[PDB]
Amino acid sequence: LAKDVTIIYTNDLHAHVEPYKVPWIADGKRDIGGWANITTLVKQEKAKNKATWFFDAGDYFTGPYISSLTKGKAIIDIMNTMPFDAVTIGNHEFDHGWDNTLLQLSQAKFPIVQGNIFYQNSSKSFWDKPYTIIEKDGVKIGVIGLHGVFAFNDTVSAATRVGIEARDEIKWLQRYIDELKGKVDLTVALIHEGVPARQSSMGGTDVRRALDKDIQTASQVKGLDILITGHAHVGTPEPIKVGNTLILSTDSGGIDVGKLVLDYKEKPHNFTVKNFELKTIYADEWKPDQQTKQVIDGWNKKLDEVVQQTVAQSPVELKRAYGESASLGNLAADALLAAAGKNTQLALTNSGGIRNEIPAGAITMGGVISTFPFPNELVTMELTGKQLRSLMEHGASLSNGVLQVSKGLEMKYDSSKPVGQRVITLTLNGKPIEDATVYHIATQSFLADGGDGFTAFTEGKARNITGGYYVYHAVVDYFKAGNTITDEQLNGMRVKDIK
Ligand SMILES: O=c1ccn([C@@H]2O[C@H](CO)[C@@H](O)[C@H]2O)c(=O)[nH]1
Ligand SMILES: [Cl-]
Ligand SMILES: [Fe+3]
Ligand SMILES: [Mn+2]
Repeated sequence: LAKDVTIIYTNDLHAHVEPYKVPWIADGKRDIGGWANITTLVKQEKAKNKATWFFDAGDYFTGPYISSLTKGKAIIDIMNTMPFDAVTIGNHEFDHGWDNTLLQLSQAKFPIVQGNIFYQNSSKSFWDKPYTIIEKDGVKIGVIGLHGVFAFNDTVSAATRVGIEARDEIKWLQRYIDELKGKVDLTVALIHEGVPARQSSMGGTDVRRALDKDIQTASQVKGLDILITGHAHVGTPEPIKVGNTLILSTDSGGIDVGKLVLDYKEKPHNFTVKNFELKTIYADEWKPDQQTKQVIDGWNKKLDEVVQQTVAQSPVELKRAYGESASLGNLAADALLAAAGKNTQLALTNSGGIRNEIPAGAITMGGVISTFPFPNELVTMELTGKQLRSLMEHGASLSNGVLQVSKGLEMKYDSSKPVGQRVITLTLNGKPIEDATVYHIATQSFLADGGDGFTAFTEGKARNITGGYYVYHAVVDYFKAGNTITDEQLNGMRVKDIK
């Protein structure tokens, strides 16, 4: 009666539907990922072994323009061609508003689980299905979907979650564990939680990211067999054992896919790990599933006319960094400053909002959208020097990366100092920022409402928001207005760790 039970999982796929280059993998010279390749991988596993499940821990939206320009519709369409047994809902599924979340995810032909997001001051749940039971070859797996409260408040834009909220994930996890006890062979939780992923062209040396939250979660509940996590984009080359729970994750974007083979016996109810592999997907090692590819191709054809348009050019690949300035952040802040105009003195934008490199050569509308994919609207406001400095300290804490800043603003911090005391110098046009002085600043609506823990933005006065005018429009308009990429945008270390 002993049975091979196989769990295959992804997380944080982020709309990377086609194979793509990653600067820190084979020096950006080898295609990785591709959802059509992942489909072949899973179909082949499911053909070999009946008791095979495919799960995803959220954040399949947001990234390459195919997601943003369709508000995620194309992503659900493509996912409908893939053999998912269950997924949960990550923060990025909310990027186009929670009404859009309901609208698009209603179209999914695979099960979606989410049991701890509620209407505020209500017992009513946001999603209809907190968990579900998926049985294959006499083996029943109960799968629970949850979002960390901290991560929900930290990374869902304020404007897209008005009137909804995540609630104590630990309380709901134990409740659902207890509700499933005696009804299933194995209990799995898909939990979207923790610190946000680093957004960087440099990979792992650019701000440490770990899975401490998930270890905490596992150690706070009893009776959970597997915790699949997403949100931090930190893969687990071996399962992390906490008590009797295995914690599993991937590096995100379809770079790798996890595969856990268990030996299971229902009679003496026991599972033991038989084999685990976190497999790097190299496009040239896989035949893409033709149906998945066809749906992707049909969507690209629809979008081509809009995205193909040339908006600029760059002599070099434009890069991003999470702990310091990089060219894409310098350009985005300069574009925001340019678009705000008038008396604006400086612009700030978040490192986590910059999602891809822009390759060298002709820059197209699609490339700009893939890099700056958020409906985050231009906001101008007045902040004191003291408030600006508090924002800089929050950035230097590296919990959510540093702010990227406009030309003229320079910030130096020391990451070896205690959080709260890391800013060394902060100057605008060579003069120190002064506590009581009032500065005219530009940013966007995600930061303006306190996104990423940047709370002092919410104290800004004389606030003005431009509806429908996003970071990517500002960037496009920057090149339309005559401006080009400058050497100081390319090499200027406006924000720098002097550790
Ligand atoms: O509207 C949004 C929502 C999220 N994010 C970014 O996405 C990261 C999570 O992947 C967050 O830390 C934040 O920087 C934005 O930039 N804008
Ligand atoms: Cl969390
Ligand atoms: Fe996330
Ligand atoms: Mn993610």
